[PDB]
Amino acid sequence: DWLKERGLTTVITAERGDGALTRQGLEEYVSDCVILLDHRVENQISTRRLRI
Amino acid sequence: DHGEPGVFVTFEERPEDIVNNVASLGFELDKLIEEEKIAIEHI
Repeated sequence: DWLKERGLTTVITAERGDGALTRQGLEEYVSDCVILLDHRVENQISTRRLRI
Repeated sequence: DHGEPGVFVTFEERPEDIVNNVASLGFELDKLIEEEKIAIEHI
């Protein structure tokens, strides 16, 4: 809210780890736009995929 | 449409965030907010 008040566009980086969409599991509910990045191995080839 | 006024309670985002969210849908919430046809409370 301090950044928002000052009129600043914020971007944050978080980790998943074992699972879920965030490490803590709840930062997704304390943001406005969540994007998930993946580097999944199918068979033996990896295809990087991004989701909104 | 159905003539039943409403109240909104938000425990996360500020009311202006919801207002801007629905701005694109043509819902035009601020109009209702100040017309007292709907209410908002931020906690």
